Amino acid sequence: GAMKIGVLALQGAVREHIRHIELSGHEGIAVKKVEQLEEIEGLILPGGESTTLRRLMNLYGFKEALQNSTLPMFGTCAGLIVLAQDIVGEEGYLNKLNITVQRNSFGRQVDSFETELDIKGIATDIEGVFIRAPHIEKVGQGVDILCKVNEKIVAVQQGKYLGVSFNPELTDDYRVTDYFINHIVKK
Amino acid sequence: GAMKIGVLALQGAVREHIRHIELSGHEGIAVKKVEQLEEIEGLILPGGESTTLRRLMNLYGFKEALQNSTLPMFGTCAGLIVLAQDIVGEEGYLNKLNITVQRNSFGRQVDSFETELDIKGIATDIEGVFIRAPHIEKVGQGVDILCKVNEKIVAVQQGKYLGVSFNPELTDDYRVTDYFINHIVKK
Amino acid sequence: SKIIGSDRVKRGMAEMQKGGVIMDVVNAEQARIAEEAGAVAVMALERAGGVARMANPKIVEEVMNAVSIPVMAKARIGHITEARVLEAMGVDYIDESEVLTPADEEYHLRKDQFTVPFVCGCRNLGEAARRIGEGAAMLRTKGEPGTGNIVEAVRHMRQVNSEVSRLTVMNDDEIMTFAKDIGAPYEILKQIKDNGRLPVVNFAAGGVATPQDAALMMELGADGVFVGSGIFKSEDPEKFAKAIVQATTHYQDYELIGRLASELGTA
Amino acid sequence: SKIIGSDRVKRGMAEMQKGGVIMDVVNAEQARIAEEAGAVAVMALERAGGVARMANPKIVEEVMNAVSIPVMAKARIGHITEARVLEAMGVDYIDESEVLTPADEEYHLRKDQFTVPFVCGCRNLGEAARRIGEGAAMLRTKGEPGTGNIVEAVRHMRQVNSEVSRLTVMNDDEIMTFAKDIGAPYEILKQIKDNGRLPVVNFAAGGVATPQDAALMMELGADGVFVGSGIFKSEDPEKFAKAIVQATTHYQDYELIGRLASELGTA
Amino acid sequence: SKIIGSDRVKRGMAEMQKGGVIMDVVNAEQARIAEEAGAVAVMALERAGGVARMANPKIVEEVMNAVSIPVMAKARIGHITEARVLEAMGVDYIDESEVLTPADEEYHLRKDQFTVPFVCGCRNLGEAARRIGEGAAMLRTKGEPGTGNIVEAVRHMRQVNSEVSRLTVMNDDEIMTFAKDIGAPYEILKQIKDNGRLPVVNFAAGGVATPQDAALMMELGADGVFVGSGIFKSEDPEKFAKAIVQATTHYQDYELIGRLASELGTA
Amino acid sequence: SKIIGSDRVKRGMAEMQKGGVIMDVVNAEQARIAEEAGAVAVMALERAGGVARMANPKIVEEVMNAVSIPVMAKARIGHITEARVLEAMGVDYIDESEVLTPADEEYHLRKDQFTVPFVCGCRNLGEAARRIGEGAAMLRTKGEPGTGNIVEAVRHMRQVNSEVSRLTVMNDDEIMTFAKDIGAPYEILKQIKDNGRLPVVNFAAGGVATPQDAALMMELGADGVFVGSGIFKSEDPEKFAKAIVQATTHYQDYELIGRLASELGTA
Ligand SMILES: NC(=O)CC[C@H](N)C(=O)O
Ligand SMILES: NC(=O)CC[C@H](N)C(=O)O
Repeated sequence: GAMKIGVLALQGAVREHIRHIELSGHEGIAVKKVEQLEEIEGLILPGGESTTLRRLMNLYGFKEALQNSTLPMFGTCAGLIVLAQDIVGEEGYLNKLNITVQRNSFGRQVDSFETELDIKGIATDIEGVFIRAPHIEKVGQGVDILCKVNEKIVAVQQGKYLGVSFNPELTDDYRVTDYFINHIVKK
Repeated sequence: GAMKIGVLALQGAVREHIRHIELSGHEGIAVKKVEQLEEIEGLILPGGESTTLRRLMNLYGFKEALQNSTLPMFGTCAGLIVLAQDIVGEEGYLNKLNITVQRNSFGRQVDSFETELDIKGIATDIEGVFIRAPHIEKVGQGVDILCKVNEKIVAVQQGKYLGVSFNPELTDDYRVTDYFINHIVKK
Repeated sequence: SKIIGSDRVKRGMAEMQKGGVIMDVVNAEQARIAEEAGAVAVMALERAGGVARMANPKIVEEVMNAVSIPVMAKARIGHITEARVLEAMGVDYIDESEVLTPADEEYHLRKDQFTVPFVCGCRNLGEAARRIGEGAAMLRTKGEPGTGNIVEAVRHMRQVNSEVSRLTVMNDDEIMTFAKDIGAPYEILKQIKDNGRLPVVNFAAGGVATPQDAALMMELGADGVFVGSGIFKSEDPEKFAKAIVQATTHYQDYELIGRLASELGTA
Repeated sequence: SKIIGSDRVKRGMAEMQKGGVIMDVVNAEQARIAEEAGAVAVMALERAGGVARMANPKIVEEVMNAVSIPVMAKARIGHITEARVLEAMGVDYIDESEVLTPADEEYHLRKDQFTVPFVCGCRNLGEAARRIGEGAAMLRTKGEPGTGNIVEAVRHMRQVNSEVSRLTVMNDDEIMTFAKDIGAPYEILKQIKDNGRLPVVNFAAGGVATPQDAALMMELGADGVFVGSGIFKSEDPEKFAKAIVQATTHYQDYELIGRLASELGTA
Repeated sequence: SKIIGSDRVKRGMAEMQKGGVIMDVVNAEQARIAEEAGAVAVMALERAGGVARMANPKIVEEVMNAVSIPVMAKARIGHITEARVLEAMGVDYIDESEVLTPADEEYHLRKDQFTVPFVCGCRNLGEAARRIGEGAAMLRTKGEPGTGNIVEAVRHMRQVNSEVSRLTVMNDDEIMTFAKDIGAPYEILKQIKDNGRLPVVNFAAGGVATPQDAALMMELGADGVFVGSGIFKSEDPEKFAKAIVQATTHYQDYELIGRLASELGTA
Repeated sequence: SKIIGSDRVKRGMAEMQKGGVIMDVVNAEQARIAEEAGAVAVMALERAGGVARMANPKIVEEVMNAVSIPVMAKARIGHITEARVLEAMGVDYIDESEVLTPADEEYHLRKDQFTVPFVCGCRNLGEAARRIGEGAAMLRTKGEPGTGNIVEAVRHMRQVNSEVSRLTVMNDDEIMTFAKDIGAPYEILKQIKDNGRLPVVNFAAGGVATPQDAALMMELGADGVFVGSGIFKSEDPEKFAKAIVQATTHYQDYELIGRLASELGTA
């Protein structure tokens, strides 16, 4: 019934993800220590600064604990970067999604935007907010491409792993977290 | 499941009765107009001034509506006076409980008190607060005497009608309202 | 056993009094009208012209023997023996009233020594918390008695309500100096924030003179109305008191209030 | 469907009222004269001597049933239940009037909660913008009621007119601190500059007592005239009200105004 | 379509920035350390001795090309062309900073005309609401920059937090005059009470100099920490910035903060 | 079971500390001298020249591992995370010290949330009662630290002693307003009068610099002596500290104090 879903509370919009978890009818846990990973059935890597998030995960055993964990994951911006196997110009981190992603494909904040997104299998009018968002350059075998914007894909799903370039937590539409919890963690 | 219980919100401790209803797992409705009586499955006549309560009920059709209503009732102090068929020195009002009750049997407020009460069928340590409370002088046929204090009975139950001289709403113990809702209204 | 005098009993006597109006009274025949009009209690009293004292015990007993609703009498500020005499008569409530000429311009009564509950006037959270600390079991607004002007009652009610609402959501680190700023007992402010509401019942008192500004007090957050002698200054005190009761209990039936105001027609 | 209560309806009730004069009224027979004299509406009221309240609903209904033109009644400042009772009676406009003794010396009414439009007094762009923000749907000058001295009406009208004219051509960079200086809602000032005029109708009210200074108000920029009881203090209230209507509608026919003034001859 | 410049995007750029520390930077090699230490953004700047202006676009571009985290630059108060030039360079945030010598001692920038979000300093709910009304998309405490004394940051944070907490539970009737008292736009206060929190992110800025009072800011309610040049005034700026990041993210692991403080050892 | 953190334990840690002197310490070898001189505890610290913070945890651990007597460290006023970090290290006492630059110029620490006892400075019964209400488990005089002038310590000790002696025999009717006059929690004053003494231990602190004015503090009513620079600014700290201990324990053996003063001979 009521499932406990964790949000990596190292840095970023953790309150918004916890609120969206509570909107889906579940309990949210802001995880800051590795031990809390043993108390949740799902993990959301929230939006923030991928550099800061990497630096924080590398210092408390989070990288080794999450590289070896069998927990399903939902990465937004930065979280998608952290989940990718390869990063253009840098190196892959958690190596969970067989994709190659480039950081800051659009302009800087003076070029961030909002739009409507038709995500395959969720909804046809998701309110997507792109804030210096990355884009997925290449996909591997077994990676479903859920949503693209101008031939540049931004939303993918590989089995029990879900990655998006936009940040749905900043909106009042909680359908993405609902889909993640009810069709990935509940499977 | 969740039952709507009404409290006569003409005068008296209505907030406390609504709180105790909410503590029992049900919804409370502060009834001030006769029409609201059609929306509740049970009625609580709260503690207050019996004179003011009579004067308010006589002026909005509440006396005729409640004398003809088939709704179960729970009267505390004043509410017990209003529910009685006979009142020493005065006249009976709603004529719901076949009992004769005397108002202000103890002293004035300089003689009000608290005590422990062993109510037959509820609990053995109810926290009873008597504030210029009446006492039931005589009982009729079919009136169960639930609790007495100093040979003066103060808690009775006749079928779907429950009367008490004390005010349990002023305490944190909500067992009396719970018993009323679960064993009288739910019957 | 018989836990008589517990604070819960003192403040429950007034907590199960809210929703009604207490009108003051001079003689037994006015108390008859007050009772038969729906008043929850009567304020027995005798009378910028001199020094006001306690109402003679004879008149208080005359008012007491005439009604079955609770009767409360007024005592001078800090007057120990006056409140003690009112307690000996069995009076249900003593009003440590600033309307009467005070007896101790510095120190209020030691209300927690008595077994009879007290009601005191307040204009902000500071005075209210101080009265509660001294042992008061009920609060009212100081207002402007004898003027029919609701301005002061509104001001005091809104002030104390806004201050307690601020305190209910105030940081725990900031409460202490807050108690230092408004001159209030600190533990009482902590209890206010813990309970989430004012630990005692606060009524309106002062400029209430029409059904409109009697229902306005309940609309503003007051739990009841203290009405002065203006009731017996109209052409028909019976209908006036009845309309005040109706407007106090149904403070949001505006057509009812309009009809009651149309019925009345005096100053 | 039925978009009832939209701000456009509230302020249109007064926007299609400009060009005429609203004279106050005490009884039905004065309302007859007001209607048959060309008044666009009547101000139903009952009366430095005491505390002024709402006019008894009986007299307001007596004035209401006597005329087909809109009737408006006065409510005390910040008096919630008074304005609510006037709303329940169907009164077309409530004047949150500072002439009556206020009820809340700190906070005005929450006018946007009501479905009946309100009219409030103002002396500068600050008070006007604050009243508009609180939900007022009409504005008038505070003036000096009961004196017949037009000085205060002229002063307030000219002040608010000069301030809104300044704001209509004021730099966008300077508006915010301007709103901070006059104590006004900032979005309302932006809307003022965007629309180019005052977002609501501003009437004259106070010292109007002759046709001359009734036409002077329209010459100064007012949209209408609020006239007090001085009409029924003359030798012929009918001719006086008729002349006031004529001078308000044709405020630049000076020979007509001269003839009307020659006809009249009282204080 | 492509709703670029919408307020939600402006303030989301900072809302998904909370939980981290923004340390200022002078040259590219300091920005490298800031990025590799866990900073969420860098404040590009050049330097009681003269008049401070914008940091030369050359040095801002040098800092920009060295890091992938967002870089923000400082502009003079009310300096239109300075903020416009910083916007043309693609700077992620402009700080309408009171640290630099102002350019308009009366009127702040017209921040809602820009498509780049702004961050402004505040000391109470009044200044914060005024900055939000002018179009600011982020707030920080004014503090006492260049002193290492946390007193002013604590004071401003606690003041604005207590005031917004008061407003979240404040009566709807009293808000307007409240906005008049603190000199704030009224609609912004209504939106504050409706949302229940401050409509934008408020960071700490000023006296932050140790990990202890960096975690204290997060304990007090701040969403992040603005750190000055003191990082590069220690013996090891890398370890200092790393410890500040650690204490900002885990502001309640007190043994961790103790170890980080033991490691550091400078002024 | 294990009733850890009860107020009786907090204040007993200091109640079984009276009769001895706590001298502050910078490094391990000075703590060695302090222990070998008869000190009951040491005050670990690191240092009108800047902003004073917490003493680096490294130096506090260095002092901790060097002695078996309790070691106490200083935290900034209202600094939550500083006191929490000192608590995590196992420090026996935290001094919410006004000597260090404060962190919250308005609100003191929430001392009753901690499980480690606190010591605070006071200058009158008001400040003492406020600190106790906030949860302090020990009191000292503010004095004039770093001056060697005993005037302020004498003044504060005598003031608080005279005020508590007045309260011990003060009328029950007058206590409440008394608490209002000195700005103190009322229940704490009632507890003071009930116990007949100050509910916690009050030490001397500040101008102590010779054995004479160290024994004078015990003669005046102090329970112990906090010594600052009086020992670690002389030519011979060992003999100086030994003489201070002797004069503190035998504060009425005047020939002994004279001999100890003859031995010493510096500023
Ligand atoms: N998540 C964001 O704020 C986007 C920018 C960030 N530097 C990143 O690419 O991870
Ligand atoms: N309910 C009470 O407050 C008790 C006294 C009241 N007059 C009565 O007997 O009804």
